[PDB]
Amino acid sequence: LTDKYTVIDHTYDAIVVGAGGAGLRAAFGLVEEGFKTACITKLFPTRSHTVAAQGGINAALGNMTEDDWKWHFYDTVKGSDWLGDQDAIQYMTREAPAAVLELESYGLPFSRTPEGKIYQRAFGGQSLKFGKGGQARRTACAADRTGHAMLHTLFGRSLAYNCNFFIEYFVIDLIMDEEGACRGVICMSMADGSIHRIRAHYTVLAAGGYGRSYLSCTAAHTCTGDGMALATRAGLPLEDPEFVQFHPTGIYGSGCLMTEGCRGEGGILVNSNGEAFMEKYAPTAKDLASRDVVSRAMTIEILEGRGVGPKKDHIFLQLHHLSPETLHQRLPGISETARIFAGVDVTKEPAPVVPTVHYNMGGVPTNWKTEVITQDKNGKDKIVPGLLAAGENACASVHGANRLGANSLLDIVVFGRAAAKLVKEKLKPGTPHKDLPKNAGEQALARLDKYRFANGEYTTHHVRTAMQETMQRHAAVFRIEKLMAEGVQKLDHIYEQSKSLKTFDRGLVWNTDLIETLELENLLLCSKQTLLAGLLRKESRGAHARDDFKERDDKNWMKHSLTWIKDVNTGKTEVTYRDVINHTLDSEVTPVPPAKRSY
Amino acid sequence: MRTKLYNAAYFLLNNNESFGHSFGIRLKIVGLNTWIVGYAVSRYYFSSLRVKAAQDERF
Amino acid sequence: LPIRNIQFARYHYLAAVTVFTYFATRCCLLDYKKYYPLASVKK
Amino acid sequence: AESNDATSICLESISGTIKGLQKANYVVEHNPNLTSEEKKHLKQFLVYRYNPADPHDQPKYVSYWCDIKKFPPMFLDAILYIKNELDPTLSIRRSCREGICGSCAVNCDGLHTLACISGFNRDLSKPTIITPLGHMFILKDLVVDMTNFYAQYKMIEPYLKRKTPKPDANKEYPQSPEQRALLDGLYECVLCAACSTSCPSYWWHPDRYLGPAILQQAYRWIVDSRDEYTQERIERIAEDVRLDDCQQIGMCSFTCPKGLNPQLSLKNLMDMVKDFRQKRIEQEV
Amino acid sequence: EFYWELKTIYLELSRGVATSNFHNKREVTHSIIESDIKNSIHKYIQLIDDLKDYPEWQHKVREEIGYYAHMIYTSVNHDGNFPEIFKEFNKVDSLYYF
Amino acid sequence: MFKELIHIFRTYYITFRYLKKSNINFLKNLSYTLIAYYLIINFQ
Ligand SMILES: CCCCCCCCCCCCCCCCCC(=O)OC[C@H](COP(=O)([O-])OCC(O)COP(=O)([O-])OC[C@@H](COC(=O)CCCCCCCCCCCCCCCCC)OC(=O)CCCCCCCCCCCCCCCCC)OC(=O)CCCCCCCCCCCCCCCCC
Ligand SMILES: CCCCCCCCCCCCCCCCCC(=O)OC[C@H](COP(=O)([O-])OCC(O)COP(=O)([O-])OC[C@@H](COC(=O)CCCCCCCCCCCCCCCCC)OC(=O)CCCCCCCCCCCCCCCCC)OC(=O)CCCCCCCCCCCCCCCCC
Ligand SMILES: CCCCCCCCCCCCCCCCCC(=O)OC[C@H](COP(=O)([O-])OCC(O)COP(=O)([O-])OC[C@@H](COC(=O)CCCCCCCCCCCCCCCCC)OC(=O)CCCCCCCCCCCCCCCCC)OC(=O)CCCCCCCCCCCCCCCCC
Ligand SMILES: CCCCCCCCCCCCCCCCCC(=O)OC[C@H](COP(=O)([O-])OCC[N+](C)(C)C)OC(=O)CCCCCCCCCCCCCCCCC
Ligand SMILES: *Cc1cc2c(cc1C)nc1c(=O)[nH]c(=O)nc-1n2C[C@H](O)[C@H](O)[C@H](O)COP(=O)(O)OP(=O)(O)OC[C@H]1O[C@@H](n2cnc3c(N)ncnc32)[C@H](O)[C@@H]1O
Ligand SMILES: COC1=C(OC)C(=O)C(C/C=C(\C)CC/C=C(\C)CC/C=C(\C)CC/C=C(\C)CC/C=C(\C)CC/C=C(\C)CC/C=C(\C)CCC=C(C)C)=C(C)C1=O
Ligand SMILES: CCCCCCCCCCCCCCCCCC(=O)OC[C@H](COP(=O)(O)OCCN)OC(=O)CCCCCCCCCCCCCCCCC
Ligand SMILES: CCCCCCCCCCCCCCCCCC(=O)OC[C@H](COP(=O)(O)OCCN)OC(=O)CCCCCCCCCCCCCCCCC
Ligand code: SF4
Ligand code: F3S
Ligand code: FES
Ligand SMILES: [Ca+2]
Ligand SMILES: [Ca+2]
Repeated sequence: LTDKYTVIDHTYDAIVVGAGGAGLRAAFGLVEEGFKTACITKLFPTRSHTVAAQGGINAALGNMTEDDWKWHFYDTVKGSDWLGDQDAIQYMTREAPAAVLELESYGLPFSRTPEGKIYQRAFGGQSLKFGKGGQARRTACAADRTGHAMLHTLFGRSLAYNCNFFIEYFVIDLIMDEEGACRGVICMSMADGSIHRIRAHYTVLAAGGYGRSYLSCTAAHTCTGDGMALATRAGLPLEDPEFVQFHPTGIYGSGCLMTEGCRGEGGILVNSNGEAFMEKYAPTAKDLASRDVVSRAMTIEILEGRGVGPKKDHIFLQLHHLSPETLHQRLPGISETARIFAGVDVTKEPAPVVPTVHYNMGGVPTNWKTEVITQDKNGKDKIVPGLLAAGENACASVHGANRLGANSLLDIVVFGRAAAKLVKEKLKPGTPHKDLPKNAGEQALARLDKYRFANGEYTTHHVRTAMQETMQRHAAVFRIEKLMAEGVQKLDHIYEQSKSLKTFDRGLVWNTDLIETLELENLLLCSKQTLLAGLLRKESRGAHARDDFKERDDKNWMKHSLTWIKDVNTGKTEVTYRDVINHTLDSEVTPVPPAKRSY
Repeated sequence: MRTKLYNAAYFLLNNNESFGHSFGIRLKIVGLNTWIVGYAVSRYYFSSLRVKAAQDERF
Repeated sequence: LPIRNIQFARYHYLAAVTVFTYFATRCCLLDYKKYYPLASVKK
Repeated sequence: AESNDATSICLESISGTIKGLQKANYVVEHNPNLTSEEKKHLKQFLVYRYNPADPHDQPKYVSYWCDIKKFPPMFLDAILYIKNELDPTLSIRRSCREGICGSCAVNCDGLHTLACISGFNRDLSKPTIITPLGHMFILKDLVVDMTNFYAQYKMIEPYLKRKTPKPDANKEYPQSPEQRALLDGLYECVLCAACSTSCPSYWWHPDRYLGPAILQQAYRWIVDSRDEYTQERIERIAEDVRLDDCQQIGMCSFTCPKGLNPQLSLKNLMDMVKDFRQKRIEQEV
Repeated sequence: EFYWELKTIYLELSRGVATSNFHNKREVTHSIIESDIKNSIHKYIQLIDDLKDYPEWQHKVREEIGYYAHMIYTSVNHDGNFPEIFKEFNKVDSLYYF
Repeated sequence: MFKELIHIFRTYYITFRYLKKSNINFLKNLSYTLIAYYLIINFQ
């Protein structure tokens, strides 16, 4: 048996699987609500990917220019390309000003306008007066390191309360009973290999995306989509996995990011000819177009032979036009990063950039109150008891087919607070727990032991590299049916290989090899679902662009694509569809009809 | 329980100018005080010594 | 803030330190028995 | 059944110290089957390895000969190349890859620094030594126990406390660009602990004395104009040797890979503490 | 005085792991100090329980005394009798000191 | 001065950490008394 693993049982009113912005927000919000809450993270909170976020927090404060949150809602809907749920977008947009002001109240250092108000700068895809008011400066940014400051402020507030952090615990699986409810979580202590079965009523499942599924990706090494894989292994569906947003600017050959806000300060994109070409692809907003269209324009310019650098493989991001004072005051961190990872002095030289895998619009589906949902066998969606996805891990549909840009932090904060509010709404602090199922964690320990003592033929790194190369080659900016089918075959072969992995460490204390193997399994699941969902959708919408079907079809494909991986061992993927929401939470804002422009 | 161990930093850090500059002042003061105290102790010790005795003398 | 007779306090502390050091070390009252072999003689 | 073991332990300690001094910097070749001709084209990394979980393991350098023309020029890239290609049991913390998370702080060849944004001596003759942070307990390989660092960080109450209600609740705490730039170069700390592991006062008194980083954070929360617990924070950091133990060595500002100046922040904190002590007497009268 | 009891235990451990300690270096913790740690932590938990009516006093006792309990926790590996010695500490206090 | 000597001994010697501030103060008082006695007696 697997009883040889030490097992310890806890009991909490609520759990938060993750310590990013969403995780910390939800945890200390729950603690405010009066619930005995716990937070589980494999990294010290201040080292989550939220720290690396550079652009600002998008919100409709009327400081730099007259703004109204309805305009922000319209911009979000258009940027989503009419594939995001209207209700969730309305809620997030309406709550954005309060969320940002509360963040400032916590002590988050925001760049200050001369009058003392929070500073804001233009971003890609913003506008006023429902698109006809010109560029909109609504992104409230704390210099060029907004993510770092926001995460540190949230962590400080968390410390202000008692959140019972589980620092550097890796969550293996979700304890679910036969009724489909999430009883709790099963995690491991990387320090000494102890296994903890944390029982709880609600489990806020916010554990980031799977950016590391590709070869070149700005995502941290720890962004392995554990949140999206726990649900998949638990039988829950995954929503909109084919849409992957490529940030237009990313340092070539390194994967590091060039803050989009730089192009908002006055940066330019240049091909080998030495001209700004984005006008031909975005005559209205020029550089500050939606990330998807900018990335497609850059890819086309690359494929047109006008590659800026040696072997014509990237594009020049010019920033020396701006004054050095502006660069040092608004873009210090990115200037240093360019100096390091490129050896290019931003003040007087152009940086090399290429579109890079940035964000995962996919995730565990929810409704808008941050409750996981799943299609009942009839075909109607039902709420999974005791499970509240949040953050990037949750496909609340607030981003639809293309994230607007600088809306991810806003989504994080707003929906973490919303999840805490919902837990307060439904659960009561003084509710006794029922015993965990008979087979609490047999399968979790089984998988852990299987990967721990694996003596297969292929090394974890080899399989991970094969998967990353396959995704990079076949799930790039442009998709085509034959190439995607080849990629699906390759991914099936790689998955077959993964059943015979080899691991070289049989220890438990900080056995990073085992952690990376588990993350490899998670990324394999996510990659299979992503590629199949991309293959099925026969249209060109949002970030999902196909050479065979260049026109989006609102008549047939205006529906989220849910993916199922049942019987993980079999590794066969099915796909169904869930209709989009076209009804706002209220009559305050009329839902935006499907237009035909997308810039 | 196997007690944990660590590698002392000063054994594995490249020598730096800050260490030298600060520990120089600290050692200057240490030397001054140690010299004063040792001189006092030396005077006490030497004055504590007995007087020379005759050759092959008992008591 | 004002300290009455601060200068007197400074000089008293200095004098105390000087006297204590003088008596403890006997810096001024050396021993010259070690120099006798290296000295000339009269008479 | 057990007996007194003072003598055996003493003799073993003395003998082991002598032998270790004789056999300091113990090194084991990862792949002994290397022709000396081949080593001309490969650079040598001496990586510290230690697995306290295994009762039979003891600390040791391991020698890896790698072709530096196969991965980018950074300490983290070399470490990960060794892990993935040669020996995947190596342990190290890494999240951000661009010097932001601060998890990869290690002793990169004699200097504490983030391994992700630090290059290494390209010359193929001089070997490169990678070891964990010095005075931190070693959990496995290049992974140290930074728990005490976080515990100390918690004691400074790093959250904005205000004694005056906001006038309208629909605005933001006013702060002019000067009162914001007062924080510039002071909130960028990533809590890597590279500086504090290089502070001798922190070597000698890890618990009673807060590190340079934590004290810099306290200074950040003090100088911030929006918070109103200035005197309270000053008094809290003025206890025993939480701050008085700093000797202005200045190594903290020299090691900081982010370019911050914790030494200056600590100097300002000392000045403010002195003024607080004096005017607790001068004012209340 | 209870705080100084815990600090005495920690000081013994620190002298054990000191770099200058070339003469009294011990690989494995002996039973006596293990028993002392266990009983000290038991008394500390009982004290925390007895201060349930005084949140400020309870918080101060945690922040002050439990600091050295946490340092003792960090001084040793998680093997041997470690799960049993720190059983009470692992419930709540260990999570606080992370 | 005395304060500095005590500080150095505390920061460098691990064993000296055992002493409380109260014991340090008692040593301070005894040392001051002995210094006063020394100053007075040497002149007698
Ligand atoms: C590692 C192993 C090491 C082993 C070492 C072994 C050493 C054995 C020593 C044996 C005893 C020697 C005694 C010498 C006495 C000298 C005075 C004298 O003649 O007095 C006559 C003496 C009467 O004394 P007194 O006149 O009453 O008072 C004497 C006082 O000293 C007052 O007289 P004064 O007023 O004339 O004083 C002069 C004045 C002069 O002071 C000054 O002005 C100072 C000037 C200094 C100049 C230095 C210049 C150096 C240049 C440096 C350049 C560096 C450049 C770098 C560049 C770098 C690149 C840029 O003050 C001093 O001399 C200062 C002394 C206080 C010392 C303070 C420090 C004490 C602690 C540290 C000790 C050393 C530790 C080393 C550790 C090493 C570890 C590795 O009577 C005799 O005739 C006795 C003669 C001596 C023999 C005594 C025998 C006793 C035997 C006892 C039994 C046990 C013996 C055990 C032996 C063990 C051997 C292994
Ligand atoms: C069982 C009980 C518990 C036992 C515990 C164990 C230990 C024993 C404890 C026993 C309790 C007493 C301990 C002694 C006191 C300790 C004090 C202390 O630690 O204070 C630290 C504390 C350190 O503070 P700080 O912040 O560091 O500042 C110190 C600075 O020095 C700042 O100093 P400052 O600036 O404030 O100055 C202080 C002031 C203090 O002085 C005074 O005001 C006092 C004056 C003397 C009074 C003596 C009264 C004695 C009465 C004795 C009666 C008989 C008793 C018999 C008992 C028998 C048994 C029943 O100095 C002066 O007044 C300076 C006078 C200078 C005169 C210069 C003359 C100039 C002549 C020329 C004139 C101009 C001519 C012009 C010509 C021009 C020609 C052209 O000291 C003070 O602040 C107070 C001042 C120092 C007082 C020292 C007193 C020492 C007394 C020792 C007595 C030993 C008796 C043994 C008897 C044995 C019998 C068997
Ligand atoms: C002639 C007139 C009469 C002279 C004698 C007068 C004696 C008066 C009474 C003295 C009472 C001393 C004991 C009470 C004080 C507190 C002790 C304490 O902390 O207790 C626990 C503490 C033990 O703590 P632990 O937990 O066992 O240790 C682990 C901790 O991590 C350790 O943590 P920690 O930081 O607390 O430990 C540091 C510890 C030091 O303890 C240690 O951890 C190691 C001690 C041994 C070190 C040996 C050297 C190591 C290698 C260094 C390199 C040497 C190179 C030499 C060659 C150079 C060639 C060029 O520091 C101390 O012991 C503090 C006081 C030291 C000065 C006072 C004692 C002076 C004794 C001098 C005579 C010794 C016997 C003769 C030796 C020569 C025979 C030919 O101390 C003791 O129990 C041992 C006491 C010392 C025993 C003697 C060791 C040799 C010391 C030589 C010093 C020489 C200085 C230079 C001037 C000498 C002028 C005479
Ligand atoms: C009459 C007797 C006289 C005997 C004379 C003996 C002289 C002793 C001189 C000792 C010098 C200082 C080092 C020992 C004491 C340290 C005390 C202390 O506080 O340190 C604690 C610290 C160690 O502790 P730590 O670093 O763990 O700090 C404490 C941290 N906590 C609290 C977290 C545990 O410092 C040291 O001990 C440093 C030791 C350095 C050792 C250097 C050895 C150099 C050897 C050179 C040999 C040269 C030979 C040349 C031959 C040539 C031939 C041709
Ligand atoms: C990569 C990136 C993203 C980014 C950005 C720049 C970069 C380089 N700049 C942005 C910007 O300017 N504006 C913006 O709106 N977004 C920007 N982004 C994207 C955005 O920051 C992220 O999408 C979002 O912040 C991520 O939030 P989330 O909290 O969901 O993700 P996370 O911070 O990575 O949190 C994950 C946490 O969960 C823990 N974890 C992970 N796996 C596990 C397992 N298995 N068990 C337990 N815990 C787990 C992680 O340790 C972390 O704490
Ligand atoms: C100031 O703050 C600081 C600290 O405190 C918090 C630190 O801890 C630190 C770090 C601290 C440490 C590493 C401490 C641990 C290490 C230690 C103590 C090692 C150092 C040890 C010592 C200094 C003691 C040993 C040395 C001695 C006894 C010195 C002996 C000297 C001798 C014998 C002199 C030799 C020279 C001569 C005899 C001269 C010969 C030539 C001539 C005479 C010339 C000829 C003359 C004629 C006339 C012809 C720093 C850097 C710091 O800055
Ligand atoms: C830096 C930190 C430390 C600082 C420490 C400071 C200490 C301050 C001490 C203050 C008090 C000073 C007292 C001085 C007493 C000196 C006594 C002495 O040994 O004097 C020398 C004496 C012979 O002197 P005398 O008879 O006068 O003959 C010469 C006359 N022209 O010699 C003799 O008669 C020889 C016999 C007596 C001496 C015996 C010594 C025995 C030592 C045993 C050591 C045991 C431990 C060994 C450890 C190592 C083991 C491997
Ligand atoms: C591992 C090894 C560990 C070893 C540990 C050892 C620890 C030992 C600690 C104790 C020894 C410390 C020695 C310090 C050096 C001696 C200094 C001294 O003589 O002064 C002592 C003290 C003042 O010095 P201090 O308190 O240190 O500094 C105060 C700064 N404001 O002076 C006093 O307070 C004494 C009281 C008198 C002060 C002077 C008073 C004024 C002087 C004039 C008096 C006039 C009296 C009447 C008239 C007489 C003349 C006519
Ligand atoms: S003080 Fe410097 S070295 Fe330490 S965490 Fe902050 S930036 Fe890094
Ligand atoms: S390196 Fe060390 S002691 Fe003080 S000012 Fe700088 S911290
Ligand atoms: S690896 Fe990201 S900061 Fe060190
Ligand atoms: Ca998402
Ligand atoms: Ca203030």
